[PDB]
Amino acid sequence: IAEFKEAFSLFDKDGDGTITTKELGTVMRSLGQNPTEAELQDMINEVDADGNGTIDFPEFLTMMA
Amino acid sequence: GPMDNLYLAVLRASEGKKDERDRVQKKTFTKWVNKHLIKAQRHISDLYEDLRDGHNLISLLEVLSGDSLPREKGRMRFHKLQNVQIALDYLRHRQVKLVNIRNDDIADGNPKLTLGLIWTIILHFQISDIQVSGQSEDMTAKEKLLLWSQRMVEGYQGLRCDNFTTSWRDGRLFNAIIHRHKPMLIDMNKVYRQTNLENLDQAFSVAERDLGVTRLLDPEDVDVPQPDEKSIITYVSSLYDAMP
Ligand SMILES: [Ca+2]
Ligand SMILES: [Ca+2]
Ligand SMILES: [Cl-]
Ligand SMILES: [Mg+2]
Repeated sequence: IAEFKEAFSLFDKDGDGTITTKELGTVMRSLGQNPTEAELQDMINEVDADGNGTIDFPEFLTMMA
Repeated sequence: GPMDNLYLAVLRASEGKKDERDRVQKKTFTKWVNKHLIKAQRHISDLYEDLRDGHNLISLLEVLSGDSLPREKGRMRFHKLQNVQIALDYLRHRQVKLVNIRNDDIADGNPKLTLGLIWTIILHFQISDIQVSGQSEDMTAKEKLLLWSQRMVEGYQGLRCDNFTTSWRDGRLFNAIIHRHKPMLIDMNKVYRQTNLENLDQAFSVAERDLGVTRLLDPEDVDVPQPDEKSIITYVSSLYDAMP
């Protein structure tokens, strides 16, 4: 869906179709939060279904469903 | 176990973006509605409160159409729901699509569906009117308005009209369109040398003062990475309306 793609693009700064810990931290800091590196990695790991260390759109969709 | 923390960060960012969109559309649509309601001696202060009982919506439709609509005089929630439905039925008869917009949602002041209702009204009464020399066959109204905008700014150095969002943020397009219409109104040398906010403020001011076009947009909401498309289209359409 288009709504989820807009939400994904908020995080996917370089538009390579994946969200990294740095991209996640960037958004969270822009919203007044200050997560640690370990915290960021935990957040990604939880929904990183294929274990490759980043979140792609299909993994994103699964999370948001 | 799982703690949903990425989900919550996405929710925060996404809700932030959607709330900002709602905020900007609310301003645009309130000003647009009031441009018409004044002709019926009515005025909206809060778009999410002042349409709930159906009376201002019915009046808005009467002004836009020149028609007489029925109107419930009862004061209970039952009558407000009926009253709102009168407006919806008027639109539905005219084949206006109102997906998921119910009399309950308007009576409850739902932001998304109240904004959505005004947008469909703007689309039907104002934006859908446009015809443009050079238009293709099954072009949408939006596509025709984009073509019109593109034609108006041909010949202006370094200006591009690719969309109804980012192309408009720096205010140059708004100024060029006014200048094309009445060049004495706009100093394009100033336009090229000015900041985005200066250009936006000036275009909106000249269009209101000299072309009778209501200022629907605040420069600070347009000079952003992603201007609101519905808001831009509404205002650009209004520029078109003032240029016979
Ligand atoms: Ca990326
Ligand atoms: Ca992955
Ligand atoms: Cl319904
Ligand atoms: Mg109902």
